[PDB]
Amino acid sequence: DVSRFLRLYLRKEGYDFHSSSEFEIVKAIKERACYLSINPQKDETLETEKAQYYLPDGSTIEIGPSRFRAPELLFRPDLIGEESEGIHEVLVFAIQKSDMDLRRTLFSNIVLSGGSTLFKGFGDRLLSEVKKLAPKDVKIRISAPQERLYSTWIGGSILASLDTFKKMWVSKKEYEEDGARSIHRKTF
Amino acid sequence: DPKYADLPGIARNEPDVYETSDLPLEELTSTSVEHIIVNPNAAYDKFKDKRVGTKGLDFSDRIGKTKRTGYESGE
Ligand SMILES: Nc1ncnc2c1ncn2[C@@H]1O[C@H](COP(=O)(O)OP(=O)(O)O)[C@@H](O)[C@H]1O
Repeated sequence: DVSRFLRLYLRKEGYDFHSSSEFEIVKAIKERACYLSINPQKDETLETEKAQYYLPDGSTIEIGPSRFRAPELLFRPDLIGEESEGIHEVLVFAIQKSDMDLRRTLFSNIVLSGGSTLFKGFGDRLLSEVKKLAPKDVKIRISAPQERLYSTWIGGSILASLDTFKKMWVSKKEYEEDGARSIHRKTF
Repeated sequence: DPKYADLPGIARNEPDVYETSDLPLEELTSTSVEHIIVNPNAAYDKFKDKRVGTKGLDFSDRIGKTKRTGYESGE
């Protein structure tokens, strides 16, 4: 959705990327030229860098303020016209939906993963957002490793390199005997 | 007129003009659409007294408030 919203912005910037290969070029732009805001109004009232990205064809594209307006969709889905929550609201609600004795420890241990957290200047805005939402003086501590893109894979390798994994999967025979109910029982 | 006598090759009995005999929509009547007759007087009378309040509006890609809905007031 960040890439799709950026594609719409480039249509309004006069570039009309609408093909499929053009869409993956937009993905390359999103991964390379966008960056997150700190205060979108402080940066909205002032003009920016206007990065010059070069297409594989050799063309030249300029992005302007949309380089920070594109990944704003995560923290605010109102831009795309969708009543939902921000990513900060998801994190804060997910904490507050739990118990009370655990809220402080969950605030002190926030682990990111997923490729769409690699935006430059992301976690700092996440701290300002959650700090703006979380209670007073609670220590919010976000750990963001370098291998965020492969955390789910590395962890899959860790759990699959155990004997508990042998005591944890689903037997082929048992699947043939049961079917869907087998996996829905052993889903956790 | 006097170019006949003074010049040798200017002949007469010449038909100056050689000529020939000068010989001498259905898409709006479809059953699919509902053809509507546009009347600017009726539409003008309909939207005659409907104001539009443009007090502090925006349409650009400015993200400061939550949402952005221009044209707030009326009458
Ligand atoms: N350097 C980057 N900056 C911004 N976004 C990135 C970057 N690298 C990857 N991404 C985003 O991460 C996505 C990769 O998705 P990914 O997180 O791998 O899904 P999954 O983690 O479920 O495999 C890419 O589509 C891209 O939009």
